[PDB]
Amino acid sequence: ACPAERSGHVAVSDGRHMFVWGGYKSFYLPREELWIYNMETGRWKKINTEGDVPPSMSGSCAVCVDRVLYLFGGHHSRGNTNKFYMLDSRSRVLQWERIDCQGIPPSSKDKLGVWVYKNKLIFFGGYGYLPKVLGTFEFDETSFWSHPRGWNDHVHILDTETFTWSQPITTGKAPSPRAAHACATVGNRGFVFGGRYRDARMNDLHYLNLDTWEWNELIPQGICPVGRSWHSLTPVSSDHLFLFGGFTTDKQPLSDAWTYCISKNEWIQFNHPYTEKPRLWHTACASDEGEVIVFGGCANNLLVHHRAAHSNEILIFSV
Amino acid sequence: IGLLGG
Repeated sequence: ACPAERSGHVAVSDGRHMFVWGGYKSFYLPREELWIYNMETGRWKKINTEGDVPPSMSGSCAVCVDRVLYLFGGHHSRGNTNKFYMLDSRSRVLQWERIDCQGIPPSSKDKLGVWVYKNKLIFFGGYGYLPKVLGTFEFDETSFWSHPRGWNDHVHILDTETFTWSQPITTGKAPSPRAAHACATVGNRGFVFGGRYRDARMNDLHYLNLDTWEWNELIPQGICPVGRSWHSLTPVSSDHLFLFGGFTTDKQPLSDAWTYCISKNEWIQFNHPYTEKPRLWHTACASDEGEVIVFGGCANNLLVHHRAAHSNEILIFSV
Repeated sequence: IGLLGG
């Protein structure tokens, strides 16, 4: 009665039930399996899905809007995709639907992030193949040594009213291309923090206004978290973003937790019992009660594949 | 695999 260990999965939530799909361990987890975690009790439940089952992937980007699951991109056995899936989780045994969206989709990619705002799914960044698009792409020279890949700063809207892709004209200093950054939404602000770009794992924090499409760099007073990728960034209030884990430039696995205070524009390191449990490429979801549920991810450097310590642990932070 | 670029 317990999901198998994994990194690079997806977790999304309604604040009470956490849904978990995909990822890989030591290859991929079964595509048709949808593990559900009750946040109040603490038990699991696996359901097989039918329909347009998406392929088994890592680095996919997923959201829950009114108990409907949406999924974009990721990396499967044959590379990155820009396929978009939804899955109504209110219904019968659940069924995936692959939406053949109108307009020009994002390039195929993984390890990106998304903001939910009104009718809009707004995607940012990623790693995948070369894109006639709005934004900048930046090759990762190590991927030439097949299909070479790289990072982008693309912003993409999927309007769920007509399921049509588009790109907003943004103003301001957009963050550099990046992937394995973390995205968080509060009101009309799409926060992105950290991520890997070229040869760094970064500590910069920006937000995109989802009304005015203005990019703003935030410069907090005092101590900031160390640069990182594969971290999780979670809204826990109208005013606080909860950050945990990740992976540094110098390949350190991270176990530190922080809250970003939006009103104060200040970081606050959060002390917790899980300091021996660093994680990366895990997922985080907020509970309605007031918690952040960390599931899965790896404990050490996942880049050493044959030694990777992938996890099925639930970590619970009282924020 | 999917590890790259993070």
